[PDB]
Amino acid sequence: DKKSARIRRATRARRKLQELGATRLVVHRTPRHIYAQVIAPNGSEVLVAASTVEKAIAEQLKYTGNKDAAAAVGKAVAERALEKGIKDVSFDRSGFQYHGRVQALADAAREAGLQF
Amino acid sequence: TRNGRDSEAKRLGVKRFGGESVLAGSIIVRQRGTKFHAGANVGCGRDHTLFAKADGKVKFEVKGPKNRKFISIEA
Amino acid sequence: FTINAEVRKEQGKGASRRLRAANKFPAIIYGGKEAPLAIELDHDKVMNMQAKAEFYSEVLTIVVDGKEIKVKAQDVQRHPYKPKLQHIDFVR
Amino acid sequence: KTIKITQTRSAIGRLPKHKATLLGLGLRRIGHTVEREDTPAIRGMINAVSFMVKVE
Amino acid sequence: MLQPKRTKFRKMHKGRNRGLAQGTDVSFGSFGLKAVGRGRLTARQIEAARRAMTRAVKRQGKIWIRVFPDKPITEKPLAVRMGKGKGNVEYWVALIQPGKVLYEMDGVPEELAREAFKLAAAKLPIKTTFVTKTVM
RNA sequence: GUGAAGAGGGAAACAACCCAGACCGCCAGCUAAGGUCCCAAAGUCAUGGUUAAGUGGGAAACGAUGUGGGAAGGCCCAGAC
RNA sequence: UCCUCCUAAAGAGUAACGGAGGAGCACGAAGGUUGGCUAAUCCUGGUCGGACAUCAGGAGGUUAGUGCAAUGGCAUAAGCC
RNA sequence: GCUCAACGGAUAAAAGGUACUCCGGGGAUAACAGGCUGAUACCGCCCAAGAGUUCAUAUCGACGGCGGUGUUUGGCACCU
RNA sequence: UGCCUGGCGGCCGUAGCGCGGUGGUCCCACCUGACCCCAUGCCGAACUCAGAAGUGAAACGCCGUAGCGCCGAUGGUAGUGUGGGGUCUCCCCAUGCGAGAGUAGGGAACUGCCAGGCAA
Ligand SMILES: [K+]
Ligand SMILES: [Mg+2]
Ligand SMILES: [Mg+2]
Ligand SMILES: [Mg+2]
Ligand SMILES: [Mg+2]
Ligand SMILES: [Mg+2]
Ligand SMILES: [Mg+2]
Ligand SMILES: [Mg+2]
Ligand SMILES: [Mg+2]
Ligand SMILES: [Mg+2]
Ligand SMILES: [Mg+2]
Ligand SMILES: [Mg+2]
Ligand SMILES: [Mg+2]
Ligand SMILES: [Mg+2]
Ligand SMILES: [Mg+2]
Ligand SMILES: [Mg+2]
Ligand SMILES: [Mg+2]
Ligand SMILES: [Mg+2]
Ligand SMILES: [Mg+2]
Ligand SMILES: [Mg+2]
Ligand SMILES: [Mg+2]
Ligand SMILES: [Mg+2]
Ligand SMILES: [Mg+2]
Ligand SMILES: [Mg+2]
Ligand SMILES: [Mg+2]
Ligand SMILES: [Mg+2]
Ligand SMILES: [Mg+2]
Ligand SMILES: [Mg+2]
Ligand SMILES: [Mg+2]
Ligand SMILES: [Mg+2]
Ligand SMILES: [Mg+2]
Ligand SMILES: [Mg+2]
Ligand SMILES: [Mg+2]
Ligand SMILES: [Mg+2]
Ligand SMILES: [Mg+2]
Ligand SMILES: [Mg+2]
Ligand SMILES: [Mg+2]
Ligand SMILES: [Mg+2]
Ligand SMILES: [Mg+2]
Ligand SMILES: [Mg+2]
Ligand SMILES: [Mg+2]
Ligand SMILES: [Mg+2]
Ligand SMILES: [Mg+2]
Ligand SMILES: [Mg+2]
Ligand SMILES: [Mg+2]
Ligand SMILES: [Mg+2]
Ligand SMILES: [Mg+2]
Ligand SMILES: [Mg+2]
Ligand SMILES: [Mg+2]
Ligand SMILES: [Mg+2]
Ligand SMILES: [Mg+2]
Ligand SMILES: [Mg+2]
Ligand SMILES: [Mg+2]
Ligand SMILES: [Mg+2]
Ligand SMILES: [Mg+2]
Ligand SMILES: [Mg+2]
Ligand SMILES: [Mg+2]
Ligand SMILES: [Mg+2]
Ligand SMILES: [Mg+2]
Ligand SMILES: [Mg+2]
Ligand SMILES: [Mg+2]
Ligand SMILES: [Mg+2]
Ligand SMILES: [Mg+2]
Ligand SMILES: [Mg+2]
Ligand SMILES: [Mg+2]
Ligand SMILES: [Mg+2]
Ligand SMILES: [Mg+2]
Ligand SMILES: [Mg+2]
Ligand SMILES: [Mg+2]
Ligand SMILES: [Mg+2]
Ligand SMILES: [Mg+2]
Ligand SMILES: [Mg+2]
Ligand SMILES: [Mg+2]
Ligand SMILES: [Mg+2]
Ligand SMILES: [Mg+2]
Ligand SMILES: [Mg+2]
Ligand SMILES: [Mg+2]
Ligand SMILES: [Mg+2]
Ligand SMILES: [Mg+2]
Ligand SMILES: [Mg+2]
Ligand SMILES: [Mg+2]
Ligand SMILES: [Mg+2]
Ligand SMILES: [Mg+2]
Ligand SMILES: [Mg+2]
Ligand SMILES: [Mg+2]
Ligand SMILES: [Mg+2]
Ligand SMILES: [Mg+2]
Ligand SMILES: [Mg+2]
Ligand SMILES: [Mg+2]
Ligand SMILES: [Mg+2]
Ligand SMILES: [Mg+2]
Ligand SMILES: [Mg+2]
Ligand SMILES: [Mg+2]
Ligand SMILES: [Mg+2]
Ligand SMILES: [Mg+2]
Ligand SMILES: [Mg+2]
Ligand SMILES: [Mg+2]
Ligand SMILES: [Mg+2]
Ligand SMILES: [Mg+2]
Ligand SMILES: [Mg+2]
Ligand SMILES: [Mg+2]
Ligand SMILES: [Mg+2]
Ligand SMILES: [Mg+2]
Ligand SMILES: [Mg+2]
Ligand SMILES: [Mg+2]
Ligand SMILES: [Mg+2]
Ligand SMILES: [Mg+2]
Ligand SMILES: [Mg+2]
Ligand SMILES: [Mg+2]
Ligand SMILES: [Mg+2]
Ligand SMILES: [Mg+2]
Ligand SMILES: [Mg+2]
Repeated sequence: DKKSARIRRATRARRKLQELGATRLVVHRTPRHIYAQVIAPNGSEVLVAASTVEKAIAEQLKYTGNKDAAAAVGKAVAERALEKGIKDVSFDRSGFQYHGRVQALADAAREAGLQF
Repeated sequence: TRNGRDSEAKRLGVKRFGGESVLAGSIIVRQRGTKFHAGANVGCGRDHTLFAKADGKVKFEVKGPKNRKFISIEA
Repeated sequence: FTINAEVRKEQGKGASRRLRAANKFPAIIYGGKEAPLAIELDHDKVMNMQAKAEFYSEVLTIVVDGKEIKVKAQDVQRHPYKPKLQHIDFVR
Repeated sequence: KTIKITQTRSAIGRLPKHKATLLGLGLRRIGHTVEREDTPAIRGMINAVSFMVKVE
Repeated sequence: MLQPKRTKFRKMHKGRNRGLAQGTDVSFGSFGLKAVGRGRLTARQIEAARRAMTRAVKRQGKIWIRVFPDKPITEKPLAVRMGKGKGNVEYWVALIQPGKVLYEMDGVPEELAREAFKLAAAKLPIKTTFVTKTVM
């Protein structure tokens, strides 16, 4: 199984991050689509969430699953996050190597204004 | 005889118990491995010593997938 | 295969030994949706009853407060060395 | 409602807990009729040293 | 003479032989020799009582030995003072609480199974009794 | 826990056991542990049993139709031993 | 002298010429930290290749590993690159 | 910069003999005997695989068991 | 509102296995290509990137079935604090605490918060 190997590869970050009690930006990548959501320090309730699965963002782009699409979500999440009052967060890469789409998402989240 | 040696005793155990008020820095458990684990506002030093990181009352819990004992503090 | 038996009121170590040193011994009846029933009964009867192989197979009707309850012996505790019973579990 | 307690044995070859419990009841010597306010606690103390006290 | 083939530790503490036994029911064979008394059976006693049964019932029948020693007993040599180490393991014993079935027989008559167990019981230190495999 | 450093009463005599902690006096009373036929204070008390061994008043494996108290089995006036 | 286990009577501590074992160092990476990994023993199949090198699969689920004894620990791995 | 490892390290630096012995002490501690214990010892007994011309118990008894004595070799260190 | 599936927590086995059936419009997974970003101590199996031809085969979900695992009374039993008694290397009364194992059975989990599609 791959999934299980990705979960336990992520777990160390998650468990270290919930101990600090910080608001984490989870980013679940997929062959088709890229997701992102800001979750409260308790871990249960979600404050902000955005993805290429949302038609509001899907209608605009060429294809839902690439660097330019990840930047569009990375902009979107951070654009909502500032309206809610969120600013200082952390970035949970969620078992995905910080390199391509998630790096584009993070860089777009930084460049949008979300200071982390 | 052939044997008759022994080490000095290490005074390991739960120093502060559940429900006990402790000050920031107070050692809660001296022990070898992580028989107890660090929860909320509790540290875990090089000796695996669990110590209070904030002033409050000690709380023992049994939580996790593998069902381990955690020590937390709540103010 | 019909035995009269009384309902227990005191139950524990202290009561059961007082009872067991008075030619009687504790048993219990349980089964179905109904609650369990703790049942004091005489030793010298049930000791002679168990010699037959039918006792640990066939249905017994235990008489309690008038009412005859149908049961089978599910489990039984022998005394360690002396030839005598300590306790019987009657499934309904 | 008060309960009259009486010490009916010596407190000589007794455990420190039992020597304490009689000090907690206020019993000093054998044949000392002390009356105390009936609570769950005092009945616990009387229960602890029941062998050497008598209740009225 | 029965003895454990290899052990973790050579010498064991004395301990205390308290409580009731656990192998009370006659499990394998038809009949059995139950220990009424309390004590400890040496390796020699077991073999001695086994030989007395085996030879009474002849080639016919089958015997079980429910007890096994696995407890080494030390003993200090003659004219040796106290201390200067724990003594040397001489013999091996099985601790026997009341209720313990020691031996069990099978494939013999009831009248001739008893006569065999008397001869065994004569070898043992502990007070014993005859027991039959009942149901439940 | 006691003695040590605690006297008194009992355990025949007996620091360490049981009872109980002596401030002094009294030819008063109630008790504890032990007891209550005589030595020796107090029941030759009452009641219902059990022991024939001086058991009680030293000792085990085993050995015995000693002798109570139960609970079952045998199997018979076609008279069972 | 020092460390580990029991003795040690479920806090700590606890003796004997009690029962069993170790230490008097190692390491510039065997430390730090970021990124990845996941183990023994099998059973199969496979050039020499055997009871056992390497490869491929399965079954296993930490039965391993941890610089050194033992105990407590380690999968978020403190194990392995 | 110390196996000051007798590891809270007496000195920087130290082994023996004494039946030629001596003083202070000790029944805090041995040898003698007493005591407690009874492993051992000795003395009994229980079970009966075996002897017997066969036929356990005339007579002895394997394997095992249980006592008694204080009684040897002891243990302990309570008296001196 | 329900039906779905993702993400993320609570709960940690009544929550896990084996077993049988199923899902593919989306969703998800395998998948398709590797000039590139980046990757193997060899290998696009991983990790990564670009995509949408197929598929639901395996995975993952999901519903079923007690073959296992697990949960688990009541009564008893064992221990045992206190105080007493024995025939005292063991036990027994009085009084409180009371297992473990094993039965009768329960059991194919239960829910939070967003987020998308589908009968309303
Ligand atoms: K001490
Ligand atoms: Mg890591
Ligand atoms: Mg949409
Ligand atoms: Mg020592
Ligand atoms: Mg130690
Ligand atoms: Mg020590
Ligand atoms: Mg020291
Ligand atoms: Mg540190
Ligand atoms: Mg007094
Ligand atoms: Mg006393
Ligand atoms: Mg006074
Ligand atoms: Mg006075
Ligand atoms: Mg012990
Ligand atoms: Mg046992
Ligand atoms: Mg059992
Ligand atoms: Mg020596
Ligand atoms: Mg005294
Ligand atoms: Mg003095
Ligand atoms: Mg006195
Ligand atoms: Mg006196
Ligand atoms: Mg006397
Ligand atoms: Mg007298
Ligand atoms: Mg006197
Ligand atoms: Mg005295
Ligand atoms: Mg007394
Ligand atoms: Mg006084
Ligand atoms: Mg006075
Ligand atoms: Mg009077
Ligand atoms: Mg009176
Ligand atoms: Mg009395
Ligand atoms: Mg009296
Ligand atoms: Mg008189
Ligand atoms: Mg008189
Ligand atoms: Mg008269
Ligand atoms: Mg008269
Ligand atoms: Mg009279
Ligand atoms: Mg009379
Ligand atoms: Mg009479
Ligand atoms: Mg008479
Ligand atoms: Mg006499
Ligand atoms: Mg006598
Ligand atoms: Mg006879
Ligand atoms: Mg007669
Ligand atoms: Mg008579
Ligand atoms: Mg009777
Ligand atoms: Mg301990
Ligand atoms: Mg301890
Ligand atoms: Mg303790
Ligand atoms: Mg000491
Ligand atoms: Mg050494
Ligand atoms: Mg070094
Ligand atoms: Mg390196
Ligand atoms: Mg590190
Ligand atoms: Mg498999
Ligand atoms: Mg290991
Ligand atoms: Mg090891
Ligand atoms: Mg490391
Ligand atoms: Mg590691
Ligand atoms: Mg110098
Ligand atoms: Mg030296
Ligand atoms: Mg020194
Ligand atoms: Mg020193
Ligand atoms: Mg020191
Ligand atoms: Mg010195
Ligand atoms: Mg010096
Ligand atoms: Mg020098
Ligand atoms: Mg000399
Ligand atoms: Mg000389
Ligand atoms: Mg001279
Ligand atoms: Mg001199
Ligand atoms: Mg002199
Ligand atoms: Mg002396
Ligand atoms: Mg000395
Ligand atoms: Mg001599
Ligand atoms: Mg002497
Ligand atoms: Mg004597
Ligand atoms: Mg003797
Ligand atoms: Mg012999
Ligand atoms: Mg013997
Ligand atoms: Mg002699
Ligand atoms: Mg002698
Ligand atoms: Mg000495
Ligand atoms: Mg001494
Ligand atoms: Mg003298
Ligand atoms: Mg599931
Ligand atoms: Mg399936
Ligand atoms: Mg299948
Ligand atoms: Mg299909
Ligand atoms: Mg199918
Ligand atoms: Mg679509
Ligand atoms: Mg491919
Ligand atoms: Mg791929
Ligand atoms: Mg499928
Ligand atoms: Mg298939
Ligand atoms: Mg459902
Ligand atoms: Mg069902
Ligand atoms: Mg079924
Ligand atoms: Mg069913
Ligand atoms: Mg209930
Ligand atoms: Mg007591
Ligand atoms: Mg007691
Ligand atoms: Mg009493
Ligand atoms: Mg008495
Ligand atoms: Mg006595
Ligand atoms: Mg219960
Ligand atoms: Mg239970
Ligand atoms: Mg259970
Ligand atoms: Mg069942
Ligand atoms: Mg069922
Ligand atoms: Mg479900
Ligand atoms: Mg539901
Ligand atoms: Mg809601």
